[PDB]
Amino acid sequence: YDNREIVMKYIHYKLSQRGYEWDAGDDSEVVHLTLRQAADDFSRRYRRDFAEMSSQLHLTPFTARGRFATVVEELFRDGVNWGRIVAFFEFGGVMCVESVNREMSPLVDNIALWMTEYLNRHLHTWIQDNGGWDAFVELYG
Ligand SMILES: CC1(C)CCC(CN2CCN(c3ccc(C(=O)NS(=O)(=O)c4ccc(NCC5CCOCC5)c([N+](=O)[O-])c4)c(Oc4cnc5[nH]ccc5c4)c3)CC2)=C(c2ccc(Cl)cc2)C1
Repeated sequence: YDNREIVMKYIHYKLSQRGYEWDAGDDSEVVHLTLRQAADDFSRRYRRDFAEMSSQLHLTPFTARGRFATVVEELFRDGVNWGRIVAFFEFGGVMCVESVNREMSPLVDNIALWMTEYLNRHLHTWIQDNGGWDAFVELYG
């Protein structure tokens, strides 16, 4: 599977669903559909967390990378599982929405890059060794 495509299709779905434009996301698919529905379910179960995160990020172009790294380290500090990976995608979405809300749309390209590099380097071994995206689809698809 393709981590860049998974990130691109997720961020495009989340932003387009809420009326936000991301030019670079303008457009195997059972993975995208499964992640979409898992993420939407996560968002519904933890709306209060979705709301507190959006209201406190306080992004600027120079602090965006540090805010992303700080949250993602805390998310995986106790270990990785599929639910924390889904939460990682939803947090990336929140970062992208808040970037546009604060007139920093170019930051969406950076956030998508950071998310991809994170799957490619930090989370890669865990995802592969726990069955890859195919296991994720079999468990939650
Ligand atoms: C600084 C911070 C670190 C502070 C903390 C927080 C917020 N926290 C993050 C961690 N969190 C977690 C973590 C793990 C799990 C879990 O059970 N893990 S699990 O057992 O592996 C699994 C279990 C079920 C499914 N799927 C169900 C299917 C049912 C049928 O429909 C399809 C889906 C999956 N799965 O992967 O799909 C995997 C979980 O519970 C659930 C429950 N329901 C879920 N539905 C989808 C995912 C999911 C997880 C919730 C709780 C909220 C921060 C925060 C804030 C805002 C944003 Cl925006 C983000 C983060 C920041």
